[PDB]
Amino acid sequence: LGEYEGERNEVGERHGHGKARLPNGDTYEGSYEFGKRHGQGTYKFKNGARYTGDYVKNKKHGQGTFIYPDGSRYEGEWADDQRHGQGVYYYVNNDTYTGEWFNHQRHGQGTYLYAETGSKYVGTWVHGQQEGAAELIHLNHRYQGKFMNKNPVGPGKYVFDIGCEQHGEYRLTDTERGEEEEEEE
Amino acid sequence: SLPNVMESAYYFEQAGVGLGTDETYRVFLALKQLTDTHPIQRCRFWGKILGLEMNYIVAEVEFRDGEDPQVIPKEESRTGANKYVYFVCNVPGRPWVRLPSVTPAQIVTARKIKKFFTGRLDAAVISYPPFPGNESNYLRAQIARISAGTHVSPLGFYQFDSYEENPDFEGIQVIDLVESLSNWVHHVQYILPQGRCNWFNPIEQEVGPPLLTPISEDLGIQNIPSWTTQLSSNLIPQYAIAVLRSNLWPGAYAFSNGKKFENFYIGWGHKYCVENYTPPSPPPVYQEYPSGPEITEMNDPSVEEEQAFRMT
Amino acid sequence: MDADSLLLSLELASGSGQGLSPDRRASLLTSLMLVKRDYRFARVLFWGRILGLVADYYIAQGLSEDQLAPRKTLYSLNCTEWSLLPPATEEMAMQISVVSGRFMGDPSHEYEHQIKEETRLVSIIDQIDKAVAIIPRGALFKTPFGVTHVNRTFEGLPLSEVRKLSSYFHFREADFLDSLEYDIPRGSWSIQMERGNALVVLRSLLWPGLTFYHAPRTKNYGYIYVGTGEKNMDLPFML
Repeated sequence: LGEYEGERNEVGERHGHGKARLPNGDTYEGSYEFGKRHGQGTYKFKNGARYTGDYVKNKKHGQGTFIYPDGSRYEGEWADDQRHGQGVYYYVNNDTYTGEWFNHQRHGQGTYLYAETGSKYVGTWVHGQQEGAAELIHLNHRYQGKFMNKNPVGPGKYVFDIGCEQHGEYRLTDTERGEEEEEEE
Repeated sequence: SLPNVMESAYYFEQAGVGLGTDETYRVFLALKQLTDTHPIQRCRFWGKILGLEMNYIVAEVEFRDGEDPQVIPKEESRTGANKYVYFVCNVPGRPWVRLPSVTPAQIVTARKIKKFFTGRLDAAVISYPPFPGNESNYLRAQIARISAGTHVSPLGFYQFDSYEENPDFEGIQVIDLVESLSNWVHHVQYILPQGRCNWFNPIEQEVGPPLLTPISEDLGIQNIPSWTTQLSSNLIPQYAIAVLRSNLWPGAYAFSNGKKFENFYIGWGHKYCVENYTPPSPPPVYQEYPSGPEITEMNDPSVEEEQAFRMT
Repeated sequence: MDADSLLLSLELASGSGQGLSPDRRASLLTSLMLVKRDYRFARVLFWGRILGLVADYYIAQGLSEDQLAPRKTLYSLNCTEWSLLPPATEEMAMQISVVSGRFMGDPSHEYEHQIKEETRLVSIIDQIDKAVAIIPRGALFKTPFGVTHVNRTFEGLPLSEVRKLSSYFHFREADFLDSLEYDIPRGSWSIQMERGNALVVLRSLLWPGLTFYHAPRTKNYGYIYVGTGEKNMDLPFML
C-alpha cells in the first residue's frame, strides 16, 4: 500500500500539487490531475534515478530532464512515455548525443560527440544504429559518406582542411579503397 | 664511444644507401660533439628520418651506468622501448635535443595513423585519435617501432631479458645470409600490442616472440615477403656483402660480411601497407539504460485500491 | 638526371638516401653511353629505380630533339642490358588500377587481379612522368619552330623565388608550362635545402621516392625516382 500526503479533488482522485509515496519504493512530489500525473513534477525512484519534467496523462510528454543511476542523463523533449523529440543525452563517460528520438530509439538527425576523442558523428540515425547519410566530423577532417552498421558501407567523400576532396568507396566493411580521384575543394 | 661509422658509410655506398660521404662525415662530427657533451657509452648512428622542410637525424645513445580508462604506465629506467635514449639533430652543427621516453597504450595504441613529419619537434599531430603531446612523441614512437621491427643481427652474434656479445662466434658466410632468412635474428625486444616490450598485468597474459628469434618466423605482410635479400657486388661475388631490405618498413636495411654487422634506416618513418591507409574506426556508440521493469513509472493506486486499503 | 650528375654522386647528397652504388654508377655510365650510341637520342637520362622483391628495376629515358616529345623509356635488371619499353596508352593505364601490390621483379610475372608486369611498369612510369616530373623556370625554351629545346643560357634559379611555389614546371605537355602551385593537393611537395644554399631538394609526396636536386647558381637539374613504385592516396591523411 501507498500513502499520499497531498490534496485530492471532490471525487477522490489525486489532483493538484502533492507529495506521494509509491508502494514499491518510488515516490513523486509533483502535480496531479484526475488521478494521473500531469504537469511539472519530480519523480524519484528506488535508486538514485530522477525525472523532473512535464507529464501528460500519466505519461512523460514534455520538456524534462532524466537522470539514470549508471551515469547516463537525458535533457530534452519527451512524448508518450518514451524518448521523442529533440534532446541532449550524455552517456556514462561524457559521450554526448544531441539529436532526434522516435520511440526510445535514437532516430533522425543526431550529433554524437565522442568525448574521449573530440570527434563528431552527425547525420542520419536509424533505430539506435548508425545507418543513413553520415558526416563523421573530426578535428581537422571529416568523412562525408554512408554508414550501415557502425561502419561505412560504400562510396564516401573525404573533406580535409588543407583543401582536398578525397573520393573513395568502401569495398569491404573495414577496409577502404582510396580509388580514384582527389579533387580540390 | 664512437663506432666506426665512416667504414660503415662506405658499406652503405657499397649497398647504395646513405647521405653521401661528406654528409656521413658531418653526422660523425655531430656524433663526436654528442659524445663529448654527454657521458655516453655507445652513440651509434640509428639513421635519419625524412620530413617536409627539415629532416631528423637520430642517434642510438646509451648512457653509462649511473650517469644521466586504465592507463598502463611507463617503463622505469633503461628497459623495453626506453632502453636506448634517442637524440635528434636537424642539420649537423645545430645542437642535439633529447627525446622523451616511449609511453604505453595512450601513445602506442593511439599511434595507428599515417602522418608525415614536419621537421619540427613542437608540432601538433591532429589525427583520428588525439595523439598526446607534440610531434617529438610520435617521432619517438615511430623510432621505437622501427627499432623493434628493423634492428636485425646475424644468427650466433648474441647469446640468449638481455643479451651479450658472443666471443665464440666464428662468423657466417655472405651467401648463407641471402638464400635463407632464418640466419638473421632480431636485435631488440618486440613491441607488444599492449604498447610495451614487457607484459604488465592490469589486475590475459599475452606474449610475443622472445629476444633472439629468426626473422623468417616473423615474416610479413599478407602475400608479399618482408626482408628482401639482395647481393650487392653481384659482378664480383667473392667479396660481396648481403644487403637486407625490409618491405614492411621501406628504407630499412641490415648488412653482412657477417663477422660484424650494422643496422641503418632512412625513410619517412612509416610502415608499408599493401592496401591504402584505412583510418582507425571510431569506438562503438554507447547504448542507454535498457528500458525494462526497473526503469518504469507506476501508474499509482486509484480510488478502488484506496477503498480496498481503507477497510484493511 | 644526366650522366654528369651520375659522375658527381648527387643522389646521396640530395638526402633521399636510397641512392646508387658505384657498381650501378659505372654500369649506368657505360650502358647509357651505349643507349646514346644505339638509339639516336639527343639526351639520355637515368630516370631512376623501382623497388623490387626478387630483382631491382633500373629505368632510364631517352629524348628526341623536341624536349616535350613522348619519351622512349627503357628498363634493365643487371644494369647493362637495356631494353626498350613500349609506349603507354590510357587503356593500359586503367587496366593496372585493379592491381594493388609491390613491384616484384622478373618481368614475365603475371597478376591474378591476365595483367603483365611490364604493362604495370610502363603505366606506372607514365603516371609518375605525367604527375611529378619537374622542370625549373627557364630550363626549357619554347622555340617558334614548334619544338622545345634546352635553354643553354639558363642562369640558375635565384634564392628569392626558390620558395614560392611558382618556379617549377612539369616535364610534359601543358614560362609556357603548368606550375607547381596548381598541383592537387596543395603542399604535396617537400620543400628543402641542402647544406648552405648550394642545392635545392624537392621531394614528391604524391609519389614517395622522387627527389629533385637543383643548384641555384649553375645549370644543374634533374629528377630521380627511387622508391616503392606506388601512388599513395593516403597523402591527405599525412598532412
